Amino acid sequence: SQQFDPYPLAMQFISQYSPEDIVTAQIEGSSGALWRISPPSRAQMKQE
Amino acid sequence: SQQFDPYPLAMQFISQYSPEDIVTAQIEGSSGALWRISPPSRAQMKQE
Amino acid sequence: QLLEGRPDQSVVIPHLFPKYIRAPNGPEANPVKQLQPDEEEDYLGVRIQLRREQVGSDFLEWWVIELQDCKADCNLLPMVIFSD
Amino acid sequence: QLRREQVGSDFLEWWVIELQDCKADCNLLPMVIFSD
Repeated sequence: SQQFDPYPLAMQFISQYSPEDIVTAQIEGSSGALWRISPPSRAQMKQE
Repeated sequence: SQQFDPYPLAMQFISQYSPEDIVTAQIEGSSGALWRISPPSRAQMKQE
Repeated sequence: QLLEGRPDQSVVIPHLFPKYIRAPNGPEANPVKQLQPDEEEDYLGVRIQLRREQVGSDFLEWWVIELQDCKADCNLLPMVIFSD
Repeated sequence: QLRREQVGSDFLEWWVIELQDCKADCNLLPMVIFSD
């Protein structure tokens, strides 16, 4: 309600939600997942 | 029906099921799946 | 150049990541067209790195997501999910 | 348990599940799934 002052639609359509409707999802940017490869996928990504 | 003698609720609530309701799932303990890693996931599991 | 083997490049692909997203009961998830009126340029630029090692041609490789201002929270990416 | 090898720092790693009495069936884990 403080970061969205200069838009009236922002204030209205955030105020439509309850104190439980809006949830974060803190997404980690550090994947623990090996990016799978293959020399077709290797070379053709390099070719594209 | 023989392993659950000393509980009456066990006998009743197993006898509620038909001769087809209860199915096993023999789960292999030997995964063929490489546990994916990353030196953030490596180090921060070690740090935790 | 990431695939060439220069391991120190953070590609900033502009305007991918939203924050303010309706999660309606319908089968879509709509980003909020009011909180993001620029429906292609209120999305955030995404900083993208690789992650390479030795055996411990190529090797064991990974990828990184950051945004243009991931300084306080470098790894955590916030969401604002408007669920009905 | 884990499961490590050489190249054939770390290596190609895995994990193992057994129970405290996995002696007759070391790898198989039984389920008793009461489906309605």
